[PDB]
Amino acid sequence: MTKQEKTALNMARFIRSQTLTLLEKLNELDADEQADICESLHDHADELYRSCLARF
Amino acid sequence: MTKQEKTALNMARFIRSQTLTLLEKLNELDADEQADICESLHDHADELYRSCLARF
Repeated sequence: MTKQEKTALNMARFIRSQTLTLLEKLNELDADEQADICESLHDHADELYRSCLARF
Repeated sequence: MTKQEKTALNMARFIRSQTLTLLEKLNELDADEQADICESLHDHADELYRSCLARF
């Protein structure tokens, strides 16, 4: 991979981790609708990360 | 807002910014399918941030 692709892959992995950290924060606050949105977000983040891994 | 809600709101805003930064990285690499996924991701991130703002 190039250095620019490595950066992009690391960023997608970071976002994917961050959305799981926020999901647990929103579960601690019992913010139901926001946690449902956030779970979908983390799944969408994982889909991007895996797409980057396959391409790069 | 409580301090825990402020943290959660700041995290949602951070993710929303991060997905726009990655979108521009993926456009620079001409990674078409990944940028399309990432655009949708940033829209989904904005939807979570706005949902948090309205609740908190």
